Amino acid sequence: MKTIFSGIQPSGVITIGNYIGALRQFVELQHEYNCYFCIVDQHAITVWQDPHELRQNIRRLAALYLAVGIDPTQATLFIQSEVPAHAQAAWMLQCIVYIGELERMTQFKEKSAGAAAAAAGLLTYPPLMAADILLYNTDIVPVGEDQKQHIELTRDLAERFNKRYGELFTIPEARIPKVGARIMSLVDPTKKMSKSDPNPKAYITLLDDAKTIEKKIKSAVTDSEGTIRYDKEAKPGISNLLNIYSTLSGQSIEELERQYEGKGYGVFKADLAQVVIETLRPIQERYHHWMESEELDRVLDEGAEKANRVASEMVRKMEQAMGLGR
Amino acid sequence: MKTIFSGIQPSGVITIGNYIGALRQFVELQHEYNCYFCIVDQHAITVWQDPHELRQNIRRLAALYLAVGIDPTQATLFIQSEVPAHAQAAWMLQCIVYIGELERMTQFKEKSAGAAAAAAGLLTYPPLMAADILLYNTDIVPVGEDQKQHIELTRDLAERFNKRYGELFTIPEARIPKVGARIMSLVDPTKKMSKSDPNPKAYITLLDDAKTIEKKIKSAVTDSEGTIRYDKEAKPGISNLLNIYSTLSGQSIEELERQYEGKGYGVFKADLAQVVIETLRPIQERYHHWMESEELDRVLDEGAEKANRVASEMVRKMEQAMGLGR
Repeated sequence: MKTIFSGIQPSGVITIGNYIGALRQFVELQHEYNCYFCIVDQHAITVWQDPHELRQNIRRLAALYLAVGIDPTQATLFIQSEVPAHAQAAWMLQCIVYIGELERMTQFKEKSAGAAAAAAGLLTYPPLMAADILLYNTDIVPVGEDQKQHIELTRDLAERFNKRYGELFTIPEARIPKVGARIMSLVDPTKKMSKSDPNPKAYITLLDDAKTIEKKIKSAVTDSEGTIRYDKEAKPGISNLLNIYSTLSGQSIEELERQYEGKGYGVFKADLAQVVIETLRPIQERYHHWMESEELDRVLDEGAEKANRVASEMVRKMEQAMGLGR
Repeated sequence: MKTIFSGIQPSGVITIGNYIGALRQFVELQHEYNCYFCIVDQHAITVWQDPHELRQNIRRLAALYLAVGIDPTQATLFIQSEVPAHAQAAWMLQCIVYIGELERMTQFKEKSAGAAAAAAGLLTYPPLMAADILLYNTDIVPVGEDQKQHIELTRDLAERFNKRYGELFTIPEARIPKVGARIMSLVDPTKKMSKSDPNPKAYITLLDDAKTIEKKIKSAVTDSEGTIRYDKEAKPGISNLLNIYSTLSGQSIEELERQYEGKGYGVFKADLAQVVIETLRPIQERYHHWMESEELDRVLDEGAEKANRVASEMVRKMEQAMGLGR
């Protein structure tokens, strides 16, 4: 089967947009493809972090991913730093990547402009990221359009390493999510729903309680026409709301439009709020079940064990080519 | 006891100057201090390397170090890449070192000027080097004046990490070698004897055969006075030759001057050639004994095992502070 690698940034806050956009699709894909879910804690260490926080988010994220439906026996869920091969492979690749390729990275030139002095990690994470992917012969890397540029570099590195030392790495491919379900901001229909929006009213968290989901959905911006009709550009807000409703309820946008014929927004919002709360309630339950169960570490252990089992052998072949050790 | 860490670049070629300068002196220090001899193969990978070569020099260097007299039970001799903690610690430090501190490194600005595109490794090795040292709580780092600047950075990093996360690393100190001699080039009395001299006639290798040592010593530059008298600046060549003779034979420079009263350079060179060949013959023998002896890998194995035993525990405490993993 093909292999899919997905890095997860430890922040214990994944939006309903993430869940609708790719996360949920993964709960299904995990049976056909060979999924690798890696909680990249070494990448998260490139910016100031609170030791207690970071450590807490790693558990949350792993717990929340299991809660959403990731099967620890069907897929591999592990913490990056518990697999040393990542740091080892990261170093070797840093030796074949040119300084230019790094300083030209637009994700680099972005944060390297607004500061006096940044961690060298903000300029050297590409080689590490490339390693995360290449270490598992991954074929598909589900990424956003803002990261495509990153997959490009990791592709180049692989190919360059293959020609110089012989075919070993699998040139990965960046596959984008099923198109349409791009959930927009609840306060800015044009802007996308981001976990890092300055306004918490712009997104809904898988952990948001009923009261908040109701408060946030009730504030969702709409328009002045007052009719539940889908239309990207004139009725941005309502269309976004209709999208969220449709994908979480199963009913098409046609059925929903009809179902809310003479209906106003008051009742639409009210109903949408329930379908969201009803979808997250189970997830939230399972989440706490995992958070306070020691079976969590058991899963993370066996995960790091399966990831390492592969990564190690890959790093060993790398060292072989490079000519390190014996 | 105090701990001394020393990195060894794999190049299977250590000059008679290195042997006289420090190598022969570690063989003694290894009993009082706690010596760590690390064959930095990951550092050697920052420049183009031949897989077969690099792998061969790692064995040679380890074998040649044992031959000189390093006691594998009194000291720790290991290959860097066989201790993963080095790559792991290297990454964490890269996150606390500023880009400026790296780009300002004069050993960086040197090789970053004469090329179109250099490996990012040539700019990111400092954090790795700092890790090599800091991982063993080393107290003294025997380095040349050209590397002092490097020990400075690793000192800063340690202190910075200690304040931010709590006392953990031991601020190392760069101690300069005993020597007091300084073996100069056989072709340029003013220049120092370097393993990387463009002229192989400028140095003598611990592996140079009798025929070569005789050919190289017979070409050693002298002067026109034709009298064996020590004098730094007027008689540079002969003084250098007298120094090499004295330290390898045990006789003072006074005794040698006297011993070669009316004697010309012909016989001086002839005698110096024997004392050198007689000193290297045993070393070379023991070297081959180790090279083809499988007891070599046995030593490198137990070495990596003792280095890892320490490094691991150190990296674990690092991760603790940083907040990585569990």
